[PDB]
Amino acid sequence: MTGLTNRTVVIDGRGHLLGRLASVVAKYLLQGGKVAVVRCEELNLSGHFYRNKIKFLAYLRKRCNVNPARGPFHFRAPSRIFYKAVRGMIPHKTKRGQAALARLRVFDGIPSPYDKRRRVVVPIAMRVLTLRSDRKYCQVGRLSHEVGWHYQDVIKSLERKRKAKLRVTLKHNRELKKLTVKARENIAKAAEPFNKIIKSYGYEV
Amino acid sequence: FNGGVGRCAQAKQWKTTQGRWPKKSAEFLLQLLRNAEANADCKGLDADRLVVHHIQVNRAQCLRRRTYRAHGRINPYMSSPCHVEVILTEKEELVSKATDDEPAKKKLSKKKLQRQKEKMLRSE
Amino acid sequence: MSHRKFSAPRHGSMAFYPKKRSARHRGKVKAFPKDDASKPVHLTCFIGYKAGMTHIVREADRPGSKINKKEVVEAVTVLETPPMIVVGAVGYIETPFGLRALVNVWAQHLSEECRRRFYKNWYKSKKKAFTKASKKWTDDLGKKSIENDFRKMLRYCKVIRVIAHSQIRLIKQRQKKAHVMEIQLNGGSIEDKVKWAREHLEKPIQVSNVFGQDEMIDCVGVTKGKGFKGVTSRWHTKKLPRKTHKGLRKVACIGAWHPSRVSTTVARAGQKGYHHRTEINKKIYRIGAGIHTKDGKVIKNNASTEYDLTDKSITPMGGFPHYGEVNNDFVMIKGCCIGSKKRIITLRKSLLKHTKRSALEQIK
RNA sequence: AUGUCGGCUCUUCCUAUCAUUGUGAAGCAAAAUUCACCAAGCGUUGGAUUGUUCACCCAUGCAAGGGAACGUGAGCUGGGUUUAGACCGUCGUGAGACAGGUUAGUUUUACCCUACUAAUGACAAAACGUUGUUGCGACAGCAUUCCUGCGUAGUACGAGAGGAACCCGCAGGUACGGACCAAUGGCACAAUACUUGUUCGAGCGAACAGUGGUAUGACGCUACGUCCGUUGGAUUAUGCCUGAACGCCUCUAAGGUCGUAUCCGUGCUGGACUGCAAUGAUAAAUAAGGGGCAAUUUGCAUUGUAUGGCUUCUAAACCAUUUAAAGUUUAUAAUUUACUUUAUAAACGACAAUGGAUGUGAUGCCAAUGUAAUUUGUAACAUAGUAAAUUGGGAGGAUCUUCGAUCACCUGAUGCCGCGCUAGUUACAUAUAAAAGCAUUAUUUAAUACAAUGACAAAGCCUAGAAUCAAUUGUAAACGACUUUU
RNA sequence: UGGUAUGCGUAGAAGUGUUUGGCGUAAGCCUGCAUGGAGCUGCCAUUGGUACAGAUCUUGGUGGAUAGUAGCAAAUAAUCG
RNA sequence: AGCUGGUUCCUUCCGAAGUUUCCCUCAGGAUAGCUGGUGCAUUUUAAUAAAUAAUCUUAUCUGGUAAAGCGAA
Repeated sequence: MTGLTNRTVVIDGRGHLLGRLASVVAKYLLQGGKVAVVRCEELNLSGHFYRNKIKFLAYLRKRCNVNPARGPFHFRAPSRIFYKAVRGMIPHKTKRGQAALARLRVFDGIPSPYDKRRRVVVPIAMRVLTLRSDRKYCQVGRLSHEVGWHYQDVIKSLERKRKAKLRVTLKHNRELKKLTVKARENIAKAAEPFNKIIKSYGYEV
Repeated sequence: FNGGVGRCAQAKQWKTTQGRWPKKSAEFLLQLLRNAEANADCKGLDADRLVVHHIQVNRAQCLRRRTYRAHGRINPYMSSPCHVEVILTEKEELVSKATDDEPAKKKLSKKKLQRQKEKMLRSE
Repeated sequence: MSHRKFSAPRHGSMAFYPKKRSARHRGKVKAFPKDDASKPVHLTCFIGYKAGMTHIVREADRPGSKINKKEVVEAVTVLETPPMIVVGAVGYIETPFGLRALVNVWAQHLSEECRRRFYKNWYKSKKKAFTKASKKWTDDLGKKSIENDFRKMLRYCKVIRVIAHSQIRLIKQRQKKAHVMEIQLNGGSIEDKVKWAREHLEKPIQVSNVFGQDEMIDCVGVTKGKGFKGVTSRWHTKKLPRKTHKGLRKVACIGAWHPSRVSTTVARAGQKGYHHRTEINKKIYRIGAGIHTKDGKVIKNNASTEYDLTDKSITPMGGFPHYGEVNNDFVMIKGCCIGSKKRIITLRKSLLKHTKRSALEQIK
């Protein structure tokens, strides 16, 4: 909320490339922009489904033999995979970096109060713009389930439930928006306090 | 002086796992408490309101023995005497006290207080 | 670099380590046979107590085994399963972090051994748990609390479990500490699961409803705890030959100068026993009726086969050793169950449909 | 001063895969074996001799693959090598040598640190205390193995000789792992008996022979005893569709299907020490007060906000997607639960535009008709036109979230404080403002506004726990602890 | 140590503890404050047993290990009182 | 004891060599070379060049490597 600019930027993880998004977000956290990233299952990473699957499998091979519980956390969730990507790009070994990680929140499948919130696009992160035509790409949530993410099934139901609440709110919003524009338009010409400011603005709104 | 003191359930009152009952030490502290109480009666200090406010135990000069050990080694076996110190006090009523505030004169400062009060409406 | 030269089998499977002493005697299921819509609205599990082990004889059938028409004599376990009282209902929502209980709703009257659990000092305790929650039932009811809570559970909660409570007083174990478990209702329709639970408040559910003779059950216990023990007993490492300077029962070799590293995988002295373990595919010999008494004083024919005729009961002469009056509803299980004398073991429905024809045999 | 070699013991990995899985080759007919692949998940042994790795043999099993940390001497052994005794061959005048044979020859220290194995656990953090109960599952480890008999079988296949012990299906065992003590077996209660020697006057019953011996031998432990060890997806190898490059054709270029003892989950095991959820009681008892709702409300205080009203701010909010001709829409005609589906006409034709704001329920910085480190107060006109309050009932919502015994919506009823009124144009009056300062930024503010926190004495509501220690159980254990208890 | 400041001094010397203040790139210096009790220093020349962190240094003292970890366990070993 | 270990305050300025030779020399010296210090004599290379030192270029010599040769020794 209260920020240098907005302390909460809800970012749509849909059609963002994973490292492109992670790097721009890392900058924003260091700048104090405190961002929340939602729908990390809709997050994409370039390189075929299969190519990603094998890349991600290579780390679980990495295992601290003596006590593997000291050893590398192979974070299943797409939200936590996003989180690992950002965390590596930040100096997380410093106390400054701890502050910056705390500024970051990462959710798969947009919950709580974030759904009546607008998911902002970061256009550098956009896969469709940056990625070349006819290049096969992976979706992170597909990759996640292969490496053992339990909750692929779970989020898909929770997302559908959310989409449905998000549908009814949209429908009423569009109905309301019609009736707001007519209520300006009909009073506008009928004296002049709307003719004065709109046409002295006269730009293109 | 935690180790290798094993463990006693009865120190969970004091929130710490490791307790011991070190009987000889507790007896000498007892004697010196009774000395101080005896001294307290002489001064005519109120018995009920005695609280211990200081104990300080510091190390006294070692007495030296030496035990004789395998492979013609001699290595010291030493006793630890103590300097024990105790102070008893009467329970005092809540002492407050007060300090100043050497503040403002100036150019925006005279105009701070005086304008903000005088010709300014103070909403409830 | 000398090899092992003779490739050997690694003493002790890594999949039960790191062997630390069990927190909760009330075995926590790791797993339940889902809720496959259509089917009963019955509790997956019961809490039973070890009464011990009896020994038994039956004729063994399996097509084409040569154990055919010949009798086989089999080790046995005898579990005291006295009718569990349903005292509550919890409903859980799947969130992307995990299953979160929203709501626990409670039976008006919680009966002393159900309260005993909540207290480690009973004689100094005023017994005031759950006075104010039972006072929900005085006021308005579901229009301020009870049915509003239950409704919330209907609305979302994808999995509903029932808080069920052991009648320990029926067992002459001096415990009195009846044990709390949450047991998943497999029941078709979420709405029906809560409703059967509301009804089941302060009501007993007998062993017979959930389970059947020659059903596949998993028995889940904490194991026998038996001290700080030696490396040789624990990991089943070969006892170093007697020529050994200063202590024959070790593991010789942790390993190797490089890496400068004790591996976990090396047999060490640390806890052998006190471990939660689930072993699966234990068949029911008998579900035994404790029954009792019209004017003619029964406990008659609990150890009875159609072939024995000789009355009495499953109780061995001189009541089961450490345990042992054993007056009750029983599940007689095919012979070696996880858990010591006097221990809590939870008896469970088999996760999956065993086509493994040794069970589905209806054995007599 | 970095503890030789082997063998004992114990570890994990690697393949360049012998076996096992799934597969492609074969001058593979069957059987069988050979070659090559994904694959180290799972096996790779018991002995004779040698100090021996190596080697050489014997026996079984479908199969007895090869390597890395010169692994491994406060682990052993000290056998070979490699000391001081010793013998012999050779050589040497001799002493003495021999990397030539032979024989006897002290293996020292962990209680530190770490790691690890097990064992206790505090504080604070507080996306809302305490304590108890109940749970989740992050994350880490991960395991079942192989054969044989029956069966496919005297069949397929073969000219014959033979010949799939071949998946469905069935039973058993092996190797590994984990349990469990009922039976059976093992141990000794120094239990009971017997027995010897001695002692108690004899006797009974014992004592002493450091558990006297012997037979039996329970609560209990434990074997050689017995019981138990899940199931899918992803997809490799690979076989394939459709189909161009190359009119054609083709498993591949695009798109698409099945597919491993693999991998990863299910499962199995530790349980994020405090990562988090749910719920209960929530004290102390009255001569007392204590806590609680305190989100509160008051003097007053602390702290953040905006910092010169405010020179701010926003948990409504541009979809639902394959996606680079991919595409955002409107309307007419149909269609739908779905900006879904169909035909016609257009349209922002990844332009410039657009990306801040349509502030998209049209915010703000407005209200304020003097907009402010005062608040403006008070008059008219006509147009557009505003609303303040309370209670009941019926249904609905909650994914780490600032109060799930909470907050809505709708519908009906009750009355009447008229409390506010705003914008436009226009009247009347005025404090701030004249902050001295001509250099006004400099040490750079706060009346006020909003949000949180506080608590001195006092005030306005509600309610009357347990934990731990002692003592106690044995299901537990070195000690804490665990589990039971009054 | 020769000379000197008609040096300082029991009205507190030297010594020493010291978030006193300051000087010098530094070697190091002065001062304050507290403690102290009997003697002492600056400058110019003059002589050296002349400045320490070490030398498996020497000698004395003291820690962590560890108020307790090794242990204080062979010959049973007491015990009523 | 040619060996090992250690050698006691600071700052400023300049600042090496592991090479030569001989040596029972080769874990070391002497010796030459490199190093500093002390200075001295003169500055047209000095105090208010028609004298050089040493690097290009030029002019004037040398050489048997690269390449080439083997139908040249």
